[PDB]
Amino acid sequence: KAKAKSARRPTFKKAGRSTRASRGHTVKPAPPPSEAETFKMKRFKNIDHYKIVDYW
Amino acid sequence: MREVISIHVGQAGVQIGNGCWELYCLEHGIQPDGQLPDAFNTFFSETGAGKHVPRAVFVDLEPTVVDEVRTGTYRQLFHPEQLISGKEDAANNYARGHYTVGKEIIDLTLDRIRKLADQCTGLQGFLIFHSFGGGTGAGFGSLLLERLSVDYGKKSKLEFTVYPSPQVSTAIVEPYNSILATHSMIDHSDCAFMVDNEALYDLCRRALDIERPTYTNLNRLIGQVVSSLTASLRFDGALNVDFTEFQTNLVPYARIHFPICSYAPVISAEKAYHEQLSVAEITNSLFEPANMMVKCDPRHGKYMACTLLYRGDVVPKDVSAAVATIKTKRTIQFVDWCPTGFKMGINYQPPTVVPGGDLAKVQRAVCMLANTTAIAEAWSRLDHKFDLMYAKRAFVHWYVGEGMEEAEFPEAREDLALLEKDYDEVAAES
Ligand SMILES: Nc1nc2c(ncn2[C@@H]2O[C@H](COP(=O)(O)OP(=O)(O)OP(=O)(O)O)[C@@H](O)[C@H]2O)c(=O)[nH]1
Ligand SMILES: [Mg+2]
Repeated sequence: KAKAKSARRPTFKKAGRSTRASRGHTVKPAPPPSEAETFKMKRFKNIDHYKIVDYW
Repeated sequence: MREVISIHVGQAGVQIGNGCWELYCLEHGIQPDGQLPDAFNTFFSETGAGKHVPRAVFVDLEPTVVDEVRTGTYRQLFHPEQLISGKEDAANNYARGHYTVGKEIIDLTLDRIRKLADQCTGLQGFLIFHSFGGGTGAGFGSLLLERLSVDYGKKSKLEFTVYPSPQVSTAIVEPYNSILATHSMIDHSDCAFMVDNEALYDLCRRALDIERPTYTNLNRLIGQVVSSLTASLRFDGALNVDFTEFQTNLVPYARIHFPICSYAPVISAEKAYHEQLSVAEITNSLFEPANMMVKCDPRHGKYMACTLLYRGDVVPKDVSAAVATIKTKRTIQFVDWCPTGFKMGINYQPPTVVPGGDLAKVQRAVCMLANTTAIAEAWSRLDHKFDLMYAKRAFVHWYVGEGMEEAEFPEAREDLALLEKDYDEVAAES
C-alpha cells in the first residue's frame, strides 16, 4: 500500500496542466533589444567633447 | 519695399513651390497670367504693363518636373529665365550632384539669382527648400549655399527642409546624403526648419479627413506655414515680426539652430461645425505631440525659446492668458536659462482657402516654431543607420567614382557626433 501511495502522487491529474494552446495564449514580456539597434560604431561612439562654447 | 527671394531645389522644392505660389497669387488677387481682374512688392515685381512677375528661381537637374510648369497654366506667370533645368539628374548621388554634374550649372544659376536681387531694393533674406535624400536637394544645395555665403554674407538665409522619416524611406542610400549635407548646412545656414513626410501623412489623415493623400495635399499644408511666416511683412498686425527677429530669438547657439514646426487648427471642416476654436483651444492644440510636423515627441526632451504667430481675429488680451496657461502645464518642460521662452506676433488677415481645398475657412489660426532637444532623437537614428552601411562600406564606390574623396565620409561623420554631444551638453542645466 505504500507502493500504491507512491504510485498515486498527490497531484491527482494536476499533470499535463499547461497545454500547447494555452502556452500560445500567454503573454510574453519584451526581450532585450537586438544588437542591430545598438550599432553606433566604436570610434565615433567614444567621442569626448563638443564644438559649442557654453562654458566661460 | 522689403523683399524675400525664393529658391527651390529638386522635385520636392519645385513642386512644393508651385503649391506655394498658387497660394500667394490667389491671396493677393492676381490671376495666373499675372493680370488683375498692396504687398505685391514683397514677392512680385511690376513691369511696363499691368503684369507682375514672381521673385522665384526653380532649379533641378532633370527637365521633367520643371517642364510641367512650362506647359502648365502658370507658364505665363514665370519669366522663362527663372526655370532652370539640367540635362541628367544626380541619381540620388551626392558626389554627382556636388562635383561632377553640380559644377556644370552652378555659375549659370548664380547669375540669375544675383540678377533678381538687383531688382530687390529692400532685400532682407532668401528662402531655400530641400529634400535631404535627393542628390540635387543635398548635393547641389550644399554647393549653392557655400557660394551664396560669400556672395551676400550678412543677409539672413532661411531654409525649409524635409527631414528623412524615421521609418518611411524611398532611397536606400538616403542616410549617406543627409549627413554629408548636414556638414555644409550647419556652418553656412542662418536658420533652417525641419518637417518630415511621415508626420505630415499622419496629420493629414487624422486631423484632416482624407483616406488616401498625395504629395499635393502635403505641399498645400507646408504653404500655409510659410504664408503665416511671411504675413507679418505683408499685411497689418498689432505685433510684427521680421525675418531677422527669427534669427536672433530662436537659436541659442550657432550649431543648435534647427527648430521644428507646428500649426493649429488643422481640421476637416465638417468637424469645425461643432466648435468655435477660441484662442485657448488653438494654443493648447499646438503643444500636443500629435500635431508636430516632425515625428519626435517633445516629452523626451526640453524646450528652448519658441515663437508664436497668430492670424485673424486674435486679440492681444486673449493671447496673454493662453500662453500663461501653457506655462502652468506640467507636461511641457523649459530649460532653466530660458525663463522668458516666448516670442509672440499677431496679424489680422485670416488664412486663404484654395479651390479644391483641404482646409477650412476658419476665422483664426496659430502657427508655431519651436526649438527643442527632442530633435536629438532624429540625429541618433540617422547616425545609427549611417554606421551600419559604412562599417562594411556598402555604397562608397559610387560616391568616390564621381569626384568624392573618401576622407570626407568620416569627417562629416565626426561633426555630427560633435553635434550629438552639442545637444546633450545644452540639454543639461546648472
Ligand atoms: N513633402 C513633399 N516631399 C517630397 C515631394 N516630392 C519628393 N519629396 C521627398 O523628396 C525626397 C527625396 O528627394 P528627391 O525627390 O529625390 O529630390 P532630388 O533632390 O531632386 O533628387 P534627384 O532626382 O537626384 O535630383 C523623398 O523623401 C520624398 O519624400 C513632394 O512633392 N512633397
Ligand atoms: Mg532633381
